[PDB]
Amino acid sequence: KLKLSNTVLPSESMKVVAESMGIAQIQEETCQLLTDEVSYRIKEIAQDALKFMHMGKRQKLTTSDIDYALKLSVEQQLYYKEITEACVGSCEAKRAEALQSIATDPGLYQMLPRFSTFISEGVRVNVVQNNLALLIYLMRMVKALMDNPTLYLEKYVHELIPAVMTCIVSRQLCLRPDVDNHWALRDFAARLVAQICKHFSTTTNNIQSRITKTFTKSWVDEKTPWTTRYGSIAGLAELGHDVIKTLILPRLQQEGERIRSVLDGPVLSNIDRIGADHVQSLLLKHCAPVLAKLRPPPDNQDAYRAEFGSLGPLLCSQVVKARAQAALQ
Amino acid sequence: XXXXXXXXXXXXXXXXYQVLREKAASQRRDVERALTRFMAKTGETQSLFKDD
Amino acid sequence: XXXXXXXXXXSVEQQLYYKEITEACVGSCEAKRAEALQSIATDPGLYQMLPRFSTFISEGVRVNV
Repeated sequence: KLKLSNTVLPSESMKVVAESMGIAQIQEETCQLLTDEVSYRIKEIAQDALKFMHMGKRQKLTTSDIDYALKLSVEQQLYYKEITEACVGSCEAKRAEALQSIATDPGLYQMLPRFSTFISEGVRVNVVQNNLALLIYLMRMVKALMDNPTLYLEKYVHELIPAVMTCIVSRQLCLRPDVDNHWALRDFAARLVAQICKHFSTTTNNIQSRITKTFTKSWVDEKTPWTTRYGSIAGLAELGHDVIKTLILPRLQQEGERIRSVLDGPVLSNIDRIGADHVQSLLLKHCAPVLAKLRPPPDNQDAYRAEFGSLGPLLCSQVVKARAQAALQ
Repeated sequence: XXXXXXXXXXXXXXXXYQVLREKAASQRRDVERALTRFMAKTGETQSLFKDD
Repeated sequence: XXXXXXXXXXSVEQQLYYKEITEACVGSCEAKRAEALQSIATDPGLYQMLPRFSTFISEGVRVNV
């Protein structure tokens, strides 16, 4: 890492210094070896004086040291700044006022691309961070974006839809208990999904097919956590009538048996237990009315036999409640 | 040509000069009044009439 | 990073063919009418002047209802 060559004085200048006294005609190698030997003595006396002044404890060498050694624009990002800061901070009136602001904006766009981009990446952050408050904040933000009758949201929707549906995913990585119902509150976000697609299946028709295949691959398989199954069921639930009539009806009974296996056996996966419990809540108190239309309302115990026991007769009881709600008009 | 040959679509000229800068300035006015309404209902507020 | 501008499913040629289809659907001359009818019923492989065609055909249905 270091190379210490011999500092050799040029022998011709040494011959000049020699012949200043007028000695003789001198060859080169003699003066070369003389410069070598004098350099060895100079560097040895230098090592001696450095040992002196590193025992004299100063990093400088004076004359006396070697003498003793000789004893040998702007408003765009302004608006963006304060509305993002109100979007993050929990000033609750300022929260709701920002939401009504976004809902009541004539001609707020061109902030929309940066807006949605923030929404997407903040979603990814709070997926990693699992802060449900920021999640419902972002969902209200999306709700407000939806409620402009000026915002042609179209071209940017492809950023929202991941940012929506990833919120219908995450790998149960919050704290448990109340978050389950907050998972239910994320189903509020699932409401947004239908409130997307009603305005945006206008495609070379892509959107509903996409989301429903996604929910399908979610809903069918095993190795599927209760966050995933729960939220997928929620999104299909918000899709509405014949989605449930056609799609949830078939493996209704099989996933009911999945929950029956979650029932009646082990105890201490109470995440999974109360998860499947308000799954049952989703199934019953969203899936009653389509059978209330289809299946005629005799034969409660037979409907339990026709729909794997457990939903009955609360299926039929909720069907009686729904017939009462229909006749209430 | 209606079956065999094809063409190319650019489809967005939109180059109407005075209309363009009308769009931009109107949008600037929008962002003005938007941030005004926001910090209007946000911070310490005093009015012109009573309770506006 | 501004992306390249889009291009529709159409060509300019076949969208003008589509405009001929539409204004023959308007068409007072019944020869132009029947020409349009045969052009609809026997252009297989068209498929791409599909839905946009049929979509605000249905929208025109609503508006003229």
